[PDB]
Amino acid sequence: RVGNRYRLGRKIGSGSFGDIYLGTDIAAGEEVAIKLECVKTKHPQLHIESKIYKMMQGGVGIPTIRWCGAEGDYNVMVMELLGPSLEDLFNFCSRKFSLKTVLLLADQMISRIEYIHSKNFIHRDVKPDNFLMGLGKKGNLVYIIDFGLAKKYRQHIPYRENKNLTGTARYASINTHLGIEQSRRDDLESLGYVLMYFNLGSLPWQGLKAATKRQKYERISEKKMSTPIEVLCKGYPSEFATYLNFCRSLRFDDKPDYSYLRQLFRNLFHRQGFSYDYVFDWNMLK
Ligand SMILES: Nc1nc2ccc(Cl)cc2c2nc(-c3ccco3)nn12
Repeated sequence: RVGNRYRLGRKIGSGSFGDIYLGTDIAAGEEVAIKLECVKTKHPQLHIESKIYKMMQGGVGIPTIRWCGAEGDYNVMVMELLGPSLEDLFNFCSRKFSLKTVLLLADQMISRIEYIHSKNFIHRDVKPDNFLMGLGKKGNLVYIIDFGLAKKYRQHIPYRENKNLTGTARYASINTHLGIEQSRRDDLESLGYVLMYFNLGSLPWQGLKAATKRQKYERISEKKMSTPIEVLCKGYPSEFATYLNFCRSLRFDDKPDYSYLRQLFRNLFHRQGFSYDYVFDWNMLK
């Protein structure tokens, strides 16, 4: 049905482009994820994205690419199957994660972004939907997915005001709202909003009354730029505000101090007396 040995299953959703299906590797007896893209699409991207995954073969928490080709009306990318997204798991946990789960996630999510940056790419759409847990023996590993909006950042790319937002407004950095070209800092500031999102259940710039699309964006930018970090993070450990302030202070072409940021949450993890056993909130559902 696909690539001689793959059976296409049911659609499970969409990425930044193309649609994702469940499938079966018939020869290996393993479930897989299959991404489809119309061959006649005006802006073909799937083969571009597969090159990025291929170049990240072997990275921790990077999905493995099993096959990439064309079939009928589609370009096809077959991937090892991953588990639920962090948004799915957040909902399954009643939109509340324990501090321990947030810190376990933060440690891995910072490392995933650092790895992407070490390969000269910026992700540009850091959000809960793009982090998936592994399945089975890899169920303790947070994976990052979807490089459809990713961009090579290096010789660093020049300072620019590449207007218009490509990623999601909810987690976009303030500099993105100002129309500045995204760089490494912006992936990390976005992660900072995702972590407070997990702590709060929502962000203060969600659900703002707006009539049209452009107005909706204005309201989000204005609320985000008028909400002090200390107000956003009030009631939660100071490390989250320290993290966001550090990212907001980074210069366009600065290499972030990833280790410092991981050690921030690590020291908190230790002061709480938590055990680093990968027992996340959802693992405790009976
Ligand atoms: N289970 C699953 N494994 C994957 C493995 C590799 C890659 Cl690269 C993507 C996915 C993937 N994407 C989605 C999805 C659901 C709704 C929208 O996208 N699920 N999914």
